Amino acid sequence: RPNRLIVDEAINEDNSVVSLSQPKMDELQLFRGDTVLLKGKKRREAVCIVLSDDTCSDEKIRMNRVVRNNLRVRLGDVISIQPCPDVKYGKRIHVLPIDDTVEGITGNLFEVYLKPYFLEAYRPIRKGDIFLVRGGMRAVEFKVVETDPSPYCIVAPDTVIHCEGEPIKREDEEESLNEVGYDDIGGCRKQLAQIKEMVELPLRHPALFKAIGVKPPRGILLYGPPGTGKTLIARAVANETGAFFFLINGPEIMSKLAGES
Amino acid sequence: RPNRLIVDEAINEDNSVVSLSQPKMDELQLFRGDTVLLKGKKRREAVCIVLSDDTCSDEKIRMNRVVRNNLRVRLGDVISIQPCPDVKYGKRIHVLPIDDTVEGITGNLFEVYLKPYFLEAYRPIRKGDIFLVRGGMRAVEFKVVETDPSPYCIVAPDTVIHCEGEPIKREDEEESLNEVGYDDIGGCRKQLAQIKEMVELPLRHPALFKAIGVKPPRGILLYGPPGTGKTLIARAVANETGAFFFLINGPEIMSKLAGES
Amino acid sequence: MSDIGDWFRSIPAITRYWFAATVAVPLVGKLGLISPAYLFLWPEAFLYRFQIWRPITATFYFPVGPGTGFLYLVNLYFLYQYSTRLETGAFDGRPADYLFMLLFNWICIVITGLAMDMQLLMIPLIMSVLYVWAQLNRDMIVSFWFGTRFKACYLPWVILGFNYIIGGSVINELIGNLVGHLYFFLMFRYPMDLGGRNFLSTPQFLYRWLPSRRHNWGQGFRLGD
Amino acid sequence: MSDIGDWFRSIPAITRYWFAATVAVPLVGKLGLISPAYLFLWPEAFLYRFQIWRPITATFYFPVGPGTGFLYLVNLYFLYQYSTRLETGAFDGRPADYLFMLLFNWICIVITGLAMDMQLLMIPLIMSVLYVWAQLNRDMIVSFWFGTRFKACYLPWVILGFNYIIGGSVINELIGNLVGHLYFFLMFRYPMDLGGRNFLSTPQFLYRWLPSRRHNWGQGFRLGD
Ligand SMILES: Nc1ncnc2c1ncn2[C@@H]1O[C@H](COP(=O)(O)OP(=O)(O)O)[C@@H](O)[C@H]1O
Repeated sequence: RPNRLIVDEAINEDNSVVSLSQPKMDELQLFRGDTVLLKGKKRREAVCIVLSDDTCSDEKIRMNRVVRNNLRVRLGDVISIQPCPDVKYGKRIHVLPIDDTVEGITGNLFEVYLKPYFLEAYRPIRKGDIFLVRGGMRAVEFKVVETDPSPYCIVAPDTVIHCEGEPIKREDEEESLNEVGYDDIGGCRKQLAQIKEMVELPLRHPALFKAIGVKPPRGILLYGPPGTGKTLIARAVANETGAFFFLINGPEIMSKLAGES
Repeated sequence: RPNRLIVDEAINEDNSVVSLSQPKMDELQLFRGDTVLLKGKKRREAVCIVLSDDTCSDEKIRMNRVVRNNLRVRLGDVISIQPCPDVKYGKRIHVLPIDDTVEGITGNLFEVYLKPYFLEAYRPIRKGDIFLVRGGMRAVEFKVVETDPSPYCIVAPDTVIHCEGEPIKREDEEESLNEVGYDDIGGCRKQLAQIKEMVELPLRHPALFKAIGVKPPRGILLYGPPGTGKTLIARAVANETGAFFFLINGPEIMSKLAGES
Repeated sequence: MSDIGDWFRSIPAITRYWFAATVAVPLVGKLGLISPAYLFLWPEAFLYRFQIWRPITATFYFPVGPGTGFLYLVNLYFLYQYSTRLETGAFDGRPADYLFMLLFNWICIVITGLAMDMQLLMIPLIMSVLYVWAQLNRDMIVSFWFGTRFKACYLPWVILGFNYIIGGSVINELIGNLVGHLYFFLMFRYPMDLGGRNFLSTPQFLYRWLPSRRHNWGQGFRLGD
Repeated sequence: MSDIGDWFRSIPAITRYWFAATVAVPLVGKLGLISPAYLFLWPEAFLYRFQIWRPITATFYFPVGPGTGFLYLVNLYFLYQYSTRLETGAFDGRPADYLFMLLFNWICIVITGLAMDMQLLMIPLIMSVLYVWAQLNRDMIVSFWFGTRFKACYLPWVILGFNYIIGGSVINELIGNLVGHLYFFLMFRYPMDLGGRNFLSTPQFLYRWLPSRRHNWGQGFRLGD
């Protein structure tokens, strides 16, 4: 698997660049100015542009702090890189400022920061990303909440942007689908062990399990006293193995409207 | 014409053996270990090895599912048998694996399956046959597309077997060997015998039953604990006798919508 | 209940001023109030004489007689039933755009009809509108009557064949499909897979003539180079 | 996803090209790029002057109008749906024999059309190929969407009745059946009746252009013991 790659510090400070060694780009058949998808932990995705670098080792990827925050990784970790040549030119985006960066600015952000940054830049961005802009005296932090088309886009001169709105906070609700894992579970050692034993294989490697020809489990009933936190168990398992946990509540399904439930 | 016989289930699980009663062998001058030719419906022909069995009656011929499928006949039908000691040792045989069994194997097929099955077996083969080989966790099925000499030949130690090529698609005649038959039911001999008794005539020879003028049974209630294999029994009966099995589910019919159920 | 008034009011603005027009012009021709000979878009007289009234009026008329009314009826039905869909989605928040594209289509079709010797005009424009809708709503599923499961981006070709086999006159649908495809390149596909600069910008005087909606994300600006 | 492209590509090359030409030529003829009067195979014009322009095109051309749409549709349907069926059987690995047969039938039909007065030599070739397919697939229970128990080797006469009641020009389809019968007698029944050398021998030029596809043994391993 020539996709796992260790990380390293960056030389250039551009947000949307990664430094690659020449043999690696030869092996993966990537050319300069193209777009690739970077996937890591916590189901975090990013888009970047491949750049050349002789100094960097073949197994090492040179990459800066903002991408590391976006991917929720650290130094010495592993990141997967995949090609993405179907990147789609965007039409309209909505960008908002973070709460603790616009204290005492009281100005138009379109021309001071956004226009100098996005001119002839061709910077691809994805929904939910956090990026920094250096200007006069403050490092303004911005969040992308929507893009057309979603989630992949490229900033172009003939695009319309909207940055008018209240300064949004940092996370608010982005912790339920986040770091919560095995470290936030107590008093369930045996049951968690059994669940991990009977669920790890059919979710991590589905193709091999299909190839073998053995029926996977189709239903599990976690029964016990209320308030023990079973939904947190399921959320932790889904967020750890890697899935699309989709919660369905009882009462809201019941009383929607007569026969439309 | 003392050659017409009626087929019946077999006890030996080998794919190239047929069980006979000794009086028929004496009458037909057939010795143990001889190779005989079988002709059936749709001008399909096969080759088999004759083995003596006391249990089977004179008028009945025992054969497993693969030979019956090759002859395109069902249980209780009539076939033709002749001797043919003029079989010559083969030179080379080209075999291919049917596509809808080999999904995700990625390996050398000749050593794993064909060599153990064909070793010291002297199995006679004919062009266009289908034979099933048990393996690791699957049951592969192979088709012979070319032989030399044609059509009768014997697999010998001095033989060059070619098994490389694009997998063959389905013949579109069905006869999928992955379905359920009388060999996939155990521990229900008496009830299966009763059902096979009183379902046979109304589904095999409707014209004779109508001519006689006798009321056939119209309903059967299979009752027992859940998970004891009733749907499997019904499917096996339908696939063996030959019918248009149509399954109606309780919950599907019940809650479709209000009145149009 | 005056269903006529309520139904007319429920019709969106632009189509309300188009539909009625194309069902009012033929009457004048059929009742003989105005001579139909002045309503056939003669190209040579248009080139030589002024004949300014020819293009605006010749695109709204179709003689109806013994058995030619069925095509008119089905064309009008498709026009209404798909122009409502075209206004309610896609071109929804841009009333000027739904009008600018119509004028662009009309200019192109009158140019190519002056080049050719075609008489009538509405059918190719209807085909262009239908095609520009169909190319935008791919991967759907619809059926006319006979339980057929044609997916999308085929219906213009299907009705092309329907008109072709049952009768004739095939040029005046190809000439509309080509114009629709050209508009689709010049509006959506070209400055979206290569990055070329926009060549179709709606003038601001249309916006001052007809106001736009209030966008969900406040108001936006164009970057440029 | 291009369903039409994949469907076209799954078609065999011989019949894909035949179908493509048979569909393309009438559209060009009706479109007005060339006058239809230039492709009719006039016997006297070909007899007196050379006129190599119109011995071949009349086979691939058909002046479709609002009288014969159904006939054209059913003819192309049968052509498409039986050419592939003939390809699967018989000439399954010998396309050169298929080209030999089609060229023989076309030459015979053009000669007999030179003798007779028929102008559109498209139906007889389809009738001949359908007749030969029916005669080479005898005793087979054929049934279309509503056919109950229709027997083989009778479909040519059923389509004879269908074409005679719908339209006319019965001479062309009779002569097509005649040439089909002649080829069938001289190709397969001749060696088993007289035992002489096959007068219908394909020259090596087609083998050079279209070599027959033989078996591919590949590489194998000796079983041993
Ligand atoms: N001889 C047998 N007797 C009973 N069950 C069997 C037998 N062979 C296989 N089975 C199992 O029975 C299952 C089918 O049971 P099913 O007929 O659905 O039960 P129920 O009739 O209660 O719905 C299959 O998954 C199969 O693994």
